[PDB]
Amino acid sequence: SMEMDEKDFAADSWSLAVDSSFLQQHKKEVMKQQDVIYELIQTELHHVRTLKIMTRLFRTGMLEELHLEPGVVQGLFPCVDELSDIHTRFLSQLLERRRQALCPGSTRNFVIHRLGDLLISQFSGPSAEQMCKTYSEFCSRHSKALKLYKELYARDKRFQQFIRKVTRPAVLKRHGVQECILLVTQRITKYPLLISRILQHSHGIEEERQDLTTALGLVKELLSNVDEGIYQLEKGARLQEIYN
Amino acid sequence: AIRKKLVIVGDGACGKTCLLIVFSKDQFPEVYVPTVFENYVADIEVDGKQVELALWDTAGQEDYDRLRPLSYPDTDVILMCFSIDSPDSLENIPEKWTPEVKHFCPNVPIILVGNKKDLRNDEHTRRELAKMKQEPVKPEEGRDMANRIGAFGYMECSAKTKDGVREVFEMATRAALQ
Ligand SMILES: Fc1ccc(-c2ccn[nH]2)nc1
Ligand SMILES: Fc1ccc(-c2ccn[nH]2)nc1
Ligand SMILES: Fc1ccc(-c2ccn[nH]2)nc1
Repeated sequence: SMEMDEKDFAADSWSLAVDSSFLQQHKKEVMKQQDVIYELIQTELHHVRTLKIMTRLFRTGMLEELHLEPGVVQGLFPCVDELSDIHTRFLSQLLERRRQALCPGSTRNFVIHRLGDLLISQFSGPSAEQMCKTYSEFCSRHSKALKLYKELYARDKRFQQFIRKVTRPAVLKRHGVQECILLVTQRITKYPLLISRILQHSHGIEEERQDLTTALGLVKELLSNVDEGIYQLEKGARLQEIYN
Repeated sequence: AIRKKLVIVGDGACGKTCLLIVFSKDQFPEVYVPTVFENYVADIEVDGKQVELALWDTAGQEDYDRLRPLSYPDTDVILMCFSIDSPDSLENIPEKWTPEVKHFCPNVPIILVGNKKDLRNDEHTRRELAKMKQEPVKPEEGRDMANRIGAFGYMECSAKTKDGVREVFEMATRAALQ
């Protein structure tokens, strides 16, 4: 992540991120709504950061430092470039919505009143088809990636020194290779929980309540399609095992 | 320190997310209780042994039978949760959650945990349950369910007051080490 966004999302809530003199001007219902929107953006910023650790620290580091057999790095980090493009673009839209909502003279005080339309756009049309195809591929390759990692760590000395080196810093404590893979798989099922709680505090404007209800339905349809499109790949699986 | 992995399972609203948040946070969330939990790696010293215990939630995966099992690889200990204010969450333990965990995590210890123990003597809770011919889960009902499902043990806690929370994670660490 970049320092400007890390500082904008350092606080534990929207009510602690804005100035207290700004917080005081709003009704409790607005504060509750903004705290959940802030958590959606903060966790999306962290999710994009997990993808950058996968692409830039692990993937590129293995290609530039190690002599792994061709196709091994792709097996450890399936679809990471596609996932990075999807979520970095979505994060850019969320952060631009917050930025346009800032008060003049402030880099911290804002209220986002119109999130529903952005969520409908993300979870419909070509962007939803791309998310569906990419998570169906990623989640079907998840078990294979973990097994390949475990094999390389146990048998390859240079791979083990590389992993121990790049994951030594305290800021990587929760972000080893296997932890990144499961963080990505679990990201998509967080969205309905966050949207449902934003919707619970968005009844003041009927157009917004309707847009968030449509967005929640689209996210659930996407998750149902991804879940139906998963079949775990296994290295060395035989055709007989697959068709049976 | 040896690395161990913990996964919590149970119905939506069994309080699993709240339990992970309260254990992992340095100070109790007095301003905002998060909707979701990403992950956490706790430094725990139990009975003289130092462990890095990675914590994971299955919240959001309850309706997705092909995504949910991806949370289970290499799990060392399972916390199987139910809420004491929900006798229905306890009924889903033996024939839904238990056969799933036994299939994907064979030989992994399961600790059955009764969450929201503070609601056992809450008047509003007792009134709402009484309308459906029900009452809060009794301690013997939780122990008998844990005995029935072959759980390593039975424990209760309250994320709201923090009572019993540290003990659950220290015992989970001891179970993971066995
Ligand atoms: F966060 C990022 C994003 C892209 C890159 C990058 C792409 C090509 N070279 N370096 N590095 C860090
Ligand atoms: F503390 C809370 C309150 C509500 C929720 C919620 C509602 C719908 N999804 N998640 N989560 C945590
Ligand atoms: F005995 C069981 C119980 C559940 C499952 C299961 C749950 C999700 N996928 N597969 N498999 C075997």
